[PDB]
Amino acid sequence: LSAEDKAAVERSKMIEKQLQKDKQVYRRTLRLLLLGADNSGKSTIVKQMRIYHKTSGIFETKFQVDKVNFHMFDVGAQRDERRKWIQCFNDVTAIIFVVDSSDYNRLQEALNDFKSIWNNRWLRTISVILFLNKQDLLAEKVLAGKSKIEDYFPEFARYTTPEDATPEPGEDPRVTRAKYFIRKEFVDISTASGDGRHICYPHFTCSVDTENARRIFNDCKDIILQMNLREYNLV
Amino acid sequence: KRPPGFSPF
Amino acid sequence: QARKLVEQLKMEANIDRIKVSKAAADLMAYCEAHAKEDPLLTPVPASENPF
Amino acid sequence: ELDQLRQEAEQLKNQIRDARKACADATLSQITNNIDPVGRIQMRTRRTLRGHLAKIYAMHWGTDSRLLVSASQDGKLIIWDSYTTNKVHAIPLRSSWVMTCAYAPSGNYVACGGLDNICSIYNLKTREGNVRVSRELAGHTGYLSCCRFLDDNQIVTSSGDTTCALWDIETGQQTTTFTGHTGDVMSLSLAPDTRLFVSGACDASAKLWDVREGMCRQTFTGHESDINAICFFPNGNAFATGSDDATCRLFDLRADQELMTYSHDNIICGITSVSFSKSGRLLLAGYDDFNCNVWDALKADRAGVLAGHDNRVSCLGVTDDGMAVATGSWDSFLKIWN
Amino acid sequence: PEAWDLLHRVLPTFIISICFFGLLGNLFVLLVFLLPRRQLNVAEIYLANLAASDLVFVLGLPFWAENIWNQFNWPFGALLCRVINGVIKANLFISIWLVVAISQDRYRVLVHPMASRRQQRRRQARVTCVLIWVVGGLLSIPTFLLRSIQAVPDLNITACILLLPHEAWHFARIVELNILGFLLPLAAIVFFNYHILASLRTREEVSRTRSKTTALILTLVVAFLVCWAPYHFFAFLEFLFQVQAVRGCFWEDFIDLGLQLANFFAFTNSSLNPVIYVFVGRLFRTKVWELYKQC
Repeated sequence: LSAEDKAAVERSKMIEKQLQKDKQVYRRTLRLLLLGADNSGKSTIVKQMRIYHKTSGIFETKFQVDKVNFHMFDVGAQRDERRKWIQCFNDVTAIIFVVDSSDYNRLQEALNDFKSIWNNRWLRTISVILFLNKQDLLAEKVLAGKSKIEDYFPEFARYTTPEDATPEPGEDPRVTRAKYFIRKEFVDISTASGDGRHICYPHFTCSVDTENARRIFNDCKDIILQMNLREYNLV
Repeated sequence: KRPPGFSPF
Repeated sequence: QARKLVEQLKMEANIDRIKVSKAAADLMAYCEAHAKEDPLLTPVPASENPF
Repeated sequence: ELDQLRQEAEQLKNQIRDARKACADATLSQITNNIDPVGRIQMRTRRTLRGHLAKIYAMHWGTDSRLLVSASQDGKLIIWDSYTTNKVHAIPLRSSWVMTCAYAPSGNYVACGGLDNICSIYNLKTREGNVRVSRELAGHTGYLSCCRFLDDNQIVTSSGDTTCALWDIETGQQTTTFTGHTGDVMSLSLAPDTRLFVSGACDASAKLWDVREGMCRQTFTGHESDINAICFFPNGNAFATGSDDATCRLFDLRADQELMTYSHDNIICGITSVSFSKSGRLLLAGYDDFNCNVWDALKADRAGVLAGHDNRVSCLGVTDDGMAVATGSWDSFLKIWN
Repeated sequence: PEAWDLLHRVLPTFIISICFFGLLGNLFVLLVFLLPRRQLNVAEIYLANLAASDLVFVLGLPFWAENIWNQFNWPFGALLCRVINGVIKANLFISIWLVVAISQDRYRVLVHPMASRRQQRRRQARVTCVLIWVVGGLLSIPTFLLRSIQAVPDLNITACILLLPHEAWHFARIVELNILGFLLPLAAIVFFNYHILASLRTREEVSRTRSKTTALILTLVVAFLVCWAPYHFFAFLEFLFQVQAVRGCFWEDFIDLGLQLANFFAFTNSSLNPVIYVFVGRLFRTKVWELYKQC
């Protein structure tokens, strides 16, 4: 056993010790991918969450909730053919999909984009947190705008609200019916292809609202719980 | 009365 | 766009070419010439294999 | 106006196809009725490397056939002594989402990049005795799918941005850009003479490039779906294309035609990666099956299966001496076979 | 009494059947985990330890079947009399406390999914399971020491029995066997599985706005009671008879028969635990399917 070979093994063991440190960081950090059209408040979500705390192709924002560290990855200056780079993210704890609920013209395209995410072979085990963003703009538009969702989704004229939650600062049932119809369309797409291997967690949000970090934490907690159930053979 | 221990445990 | 595309295809139309039989035979002749060289094809003796 | 150029392009495409079939006098599979098959390749896991915390995306053997690089989603770039399994270096990357790495022919440098659009070059031979980033090349508008060194001062790169580029590493700038593709470029291999390289892309085509000219010399179109992987056949006159839709195809430049497709009804998964044994006879391919399986390019039929992994084989490299093949997979173990 | 003749006739078949199903189930568990040798989940660490414990647990049954055939006239040596009943009391403790350890880890993992993400569970898992194997070995030493072959003159047989040297050892036996073996781990299992089931009820309540697991979690407690309460009940009646708090021909007939039936019925645990803790899970079933895909 040469002293040079000993030196090599010593260097190797030093590196293995460093990787042993780094294993803990990687297992403790939860990784998230943002997806969303430019219409979505995605950029304002990362801005607000960073405040809460070049052509570079990816932006990591790092934030912490209840001593859990989240790395949230956002993707920019990539070509629009998502089909290949999305394969990287099969490990991520959750996707966050964020939608401009108020741009009815773009909302059907966002529904198609969500269907494309939810059905993707590599993502058939990744739960999707869904932020129906710009909810206040949707409220304003439904209250006072001439545009009616029935102009774009004719099923809305048939649709009537379920037994439903509404804010304690109440809202017009028209806003609730619109809100829930949009959620119904996304959840419907989610349930049509699901095996229950992955789950859609819809929320209504505003980019400004500080509750997005908490929502993301609670839904990551549920996703990790479902993984733990499957690991313990309990589902 | 059979002795104690007549069974496996 | 296409004015550049036809300029490329002009370069690819005028390329030099050989019969595919000759290419295939040269490719197999290469393989045969090195057929004793590569351990994955002809496994080396364990005295020489470092793995 | 433009329809006249589109018609001229269609006419030239028909003339080229005519020339392709006019070359296709006899196929390799029939010509090799004169020669024996390889038979069963009983490859076995001589060594297993188990340091990476998460899936491997890429590898490169050192030219010494001794060291190898491996890059993983955890953001580690590890240099392994394959003989001892000693971790010679572990390099923390500036971005976790690496997708490609390369080892310089001298071993003075290692490179990697990915969704950062940046090719990071790390010096392994510093006066400081540690590994540090020498330069970061930042000209691509899309993820780096592959990069490989021509020289200690020159690196070629390919990207989701539908272009390839050749860099001067001292200058930090693109000396040439290769632009005739029409979808995400997935893979590169330099020719042995290093005077050419081939790129494959999501457009289901492959293109040959001259690094001294920037011109696309040749385009090949046989695949029905997105192409994930390229390797030059060791003679530099042919290359294998691994694609989605479960097929390998071999092209020869001088033929301008697909010589063979390697396929089987049992395989549904796309090809992740390809490489050749030093003789070129074995073509080795990684698959989504969590399995990689080994092909004889002359018989056009599979001659062995490795099956050592449990999540898809992402990358596959054969030593420059051919003494081993290594396979990285999504399962973070990296296995060495002989 | 006729009942003893019937027992001698039939009970070896019941014992051999429980042995067979126990071996089959626990070997299947151990194979489907350990065949892909190189790695296991933290859950699979506990589950493999449990399957091994239940394997070694039923491994002693054929000797007892071939003891009840031969009418309790113990055929084997005095050393095998010490060793078999030693490994059977050891693996009683090890199996039961491993289902405790599972229920504890499962509580940490489902009621605190984030903290159990940060905590270094895999070390605590290996340490806990091997510590349980050790302490269950040590708690069996009294059986290795006190189990001995003696003549039983009322029956004209030599039987492998506890030669309890003083009546204090009846209190020690009943305290260790009922309280440690049944009663403390029952209380722990019910505590953990209650906090689990309450948390999963809360999760279902919120999830419904936008029951297999509850059935399994209750099936753990039901199976544990069904296997272990009958024996420890009869063992308690035996201890009461040794105190003469109960006394008479009825009681001694009832206790002595029931101890046999309940004891060998308790080995059903080695058969049920692979089913309940492993085979019902979708993950395990896919792990079977994919190792059928690599025959």
